[PDB]
Amino acid sequence: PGMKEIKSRIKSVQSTRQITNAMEIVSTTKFKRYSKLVTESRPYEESMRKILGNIASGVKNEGHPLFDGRKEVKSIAIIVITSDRGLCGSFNSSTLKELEKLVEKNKNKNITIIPFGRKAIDFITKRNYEFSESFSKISPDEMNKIAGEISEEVVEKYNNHIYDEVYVIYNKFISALRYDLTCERIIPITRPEVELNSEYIFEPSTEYILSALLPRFINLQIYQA
Amino acid sequence: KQVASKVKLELAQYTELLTFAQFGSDLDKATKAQLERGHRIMEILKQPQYHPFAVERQVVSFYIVINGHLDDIEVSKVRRFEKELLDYLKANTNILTEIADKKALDKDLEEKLKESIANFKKSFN
Amino acid sequence: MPSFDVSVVTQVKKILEQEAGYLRLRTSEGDIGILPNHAPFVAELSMGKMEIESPNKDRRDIYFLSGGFLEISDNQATVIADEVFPIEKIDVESEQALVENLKKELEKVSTEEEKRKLQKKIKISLAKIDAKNN
Amino acid sequence: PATTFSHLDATTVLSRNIASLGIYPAVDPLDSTSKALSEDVVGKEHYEVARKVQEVLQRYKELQDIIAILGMDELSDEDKLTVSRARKIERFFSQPFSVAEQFTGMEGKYVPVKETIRGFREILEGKHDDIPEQAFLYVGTIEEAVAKSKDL
Amino acid sequence: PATTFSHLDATTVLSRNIASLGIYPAVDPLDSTSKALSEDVVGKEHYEVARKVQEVLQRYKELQDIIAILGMDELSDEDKLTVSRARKIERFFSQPFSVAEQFTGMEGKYVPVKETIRGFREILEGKHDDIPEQAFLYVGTIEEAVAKSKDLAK
Amino acid sequence: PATTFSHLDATTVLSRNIASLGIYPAVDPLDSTSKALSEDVVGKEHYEVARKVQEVLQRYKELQDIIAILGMDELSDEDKLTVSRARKIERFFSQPFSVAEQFTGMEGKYVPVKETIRGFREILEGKHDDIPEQAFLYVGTIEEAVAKSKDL
Repeated sequence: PGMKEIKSRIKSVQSTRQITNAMEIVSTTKFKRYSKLVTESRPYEESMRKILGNIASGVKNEGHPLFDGRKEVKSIAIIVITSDRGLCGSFNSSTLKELEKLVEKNKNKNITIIPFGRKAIDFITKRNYEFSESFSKISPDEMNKIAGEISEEVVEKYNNHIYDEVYVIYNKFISALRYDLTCERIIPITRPEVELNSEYIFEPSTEYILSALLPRFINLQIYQA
Repeated sequence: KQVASKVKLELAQYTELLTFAQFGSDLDKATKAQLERGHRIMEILKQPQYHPFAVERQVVSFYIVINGHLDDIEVSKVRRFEKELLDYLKANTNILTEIADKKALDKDLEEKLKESIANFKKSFN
Repeated sequence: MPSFDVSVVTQVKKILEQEAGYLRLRTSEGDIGILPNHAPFVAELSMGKMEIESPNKDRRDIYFLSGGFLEISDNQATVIADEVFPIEKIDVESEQALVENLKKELEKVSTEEEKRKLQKKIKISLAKIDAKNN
Repeated sequence: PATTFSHLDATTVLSRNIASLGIYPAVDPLDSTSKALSEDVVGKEHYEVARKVQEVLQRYKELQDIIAILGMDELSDEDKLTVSRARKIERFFSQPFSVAEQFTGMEGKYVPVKETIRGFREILEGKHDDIPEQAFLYVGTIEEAVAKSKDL
Repeated sequence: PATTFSHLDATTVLSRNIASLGIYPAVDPLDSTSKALSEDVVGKEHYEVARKVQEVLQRYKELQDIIAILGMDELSDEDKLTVSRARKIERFFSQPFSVAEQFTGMEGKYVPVKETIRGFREILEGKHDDIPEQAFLYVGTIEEAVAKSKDLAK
Repeated sequence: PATTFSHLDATTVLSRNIASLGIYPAVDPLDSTSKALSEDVVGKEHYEVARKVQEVLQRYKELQDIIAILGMDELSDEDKLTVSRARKIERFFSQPFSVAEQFTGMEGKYVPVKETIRGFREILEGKHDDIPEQAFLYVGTIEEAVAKSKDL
């Protein structure tokens, strides 16, 4: 009613304004920072996919438990990525409701999750899924490459037949305007669209190079995500 | 006029930038430095009661922050700095008398001053 | 005069793309090089230094490589790497400090899985030092 | 009240905002003034903590707009501590009164100038960041406040 | 207007905010009150439902400050459902008038007391969560509300 | 001011922001408005120029948030060409004054409407894109603006 009240609310909102305005610009620069780091990993990816592409074309006819399903479907793992902070909008809203679809829509009820962030670990507590280990308040300066040592744990558990499948749910940055939420499979390798006729030779055979390539390709996919 | 001219605009600009202070970790190298001098200028404008400065004392008080002879020195001790400097400058060099008499900063006196500052800066806590 | 395009790359970023008449690496079997008009080829590269020589030996750039793979593509030859350093930056004082400091903590660590990581890390530190010497 | 203020040496302004929180005596530390709060009168150990307290509380008031709408989650680590410390000192100001045993239902507690200064000084130095802010409500001396935490 | 309030058994306040929002009759459901609204008179269901919608609309009005500056995405999942229901209930209060038939170009629909309480109950319990909010304006009965939702689909 | 605004035909708003930036006369081009700015009064050419000038100046004032903190580099590629025009437009509005002769030393400059239109019309079209922005500072006609760039 009184103007003493109004005079407070103006000063209240006007202070809020100056920070939300500041957070707009600080966020503007930070996505442009990470949109470079992601694109700078493409040369590595291109050189990586070319090797595995040739392996797919050769072992296509026969088939492989990476390029095609194992048929066992005995166990599944998942990787989730959310923000530590909030005020994102319907960003973490979409991600956590998209993994809900994957968790539900399975023949196998037994699934394990690996969350990255705060909005993930808080969510997993309430929904009551199989409680794994997590990593939050991530340091970008302490290169995320190093932080992506989760790659080691999942490839080891594929060798032991502890996991027969792996999924990742992240928000792929397409442009500054719009981002496309996605759900890709990692451990079930995606056979390339075009077949490759480039003709390689391997020093320790095809058997060993693939074994050494997988740990590096996983860390790449997680790091890129 | 030489020292205290652009300083007012700088401070008004610092006030605007002050809102971004909370996100300093990622806020450019250039703008970060503008804040740092913006912090040190505020502390120099701050002064105690019943202790007014003479014109000559104020000239050197502004000089040190504008040129940026406090930008490596931590913000905490920026008030303590000028307190102790003008004690040194009074007794030793007698530059305060020079500035007071002429009432201007020429090239000769300014270079004389810059040396005495470096002398005191190499003796400072 | 006879040169081919080389490219060193890691997950973080691409490093270089210079012309070379010869290239030097280290394989788990033994040291290996590459000449122009070499046939398509792929192999793992063991923990060891690498060296790149410009056509008509202008310069001989020396680096380090913890792990990775070599790739030959009809003309161009890429160097997939995990960690890469220029030799100059590999200072002895920086690395050696960490060596003895980790050795004491290796005693206290109980689990074998954690030991193997420290057992793997000690190889890397010594290899950086070994590369810098010769 | 406007023309009355001029006549007084010491003024103790009481804020309803503080009374609404339920912390008596509901004294506003930013609006309360005295002509005797000077280096001359109370020395520099008194004068410096008194201001440093007011400086912290003034910052809290500014940040009070942000935590209302945007929340504590969206607040810097540097400021986060100067909020919690500000809330603790705010609640420590409240003490039980002898006359107001009929209201508070506690034995009233006198606290001398020495014991007061040390209590607030210890909160500023970040010693009692371990002790919850609920443990400062209607307590005499800092000694008692630290005790109350584990007491309950 | 202040003094007149104390001469009335029932009062129906008309707000400009409601009229401007494009809802008629522009009746404020919180500011409007009647002495008769008591279990004594109107019974159990009438009273129970009337107080429930007030509680919901009150909560919508409370959160309306925060939504205005931030958005709907920020408020919790618990609030989200109450807000969505409130907006439907608010728009359902609108109905066409026989006098304003020439204006609105719609048959003004007289709704009996028993069919209203039925409607606001079903909406409150969340049996019409599937229906859009734009299928409640200038309807009347709840039966006609769903008919408008099917009319869209065609 | 309300009853005064009844009689007012146009308004000229001096900005301290533009005065501090070192552009004289200041005259905020967005705040300042007039009755006479219409095709019916001045002409079709004059109108569409003034509009485009203001729309570009507005687009620069929008992207003033980014360039102030981040920089001209850290910006969209497509807008930078329109920003580079905007900065020149704002600096072209600066004008040597006959009264200032005593202080500045530079001789004054009267400028009729037809001379200005052409000048601004060319800039936004993008004929004098290759001309530096420092040449536009305190110059009369567009004829003299291009002349000062070679001088520098």
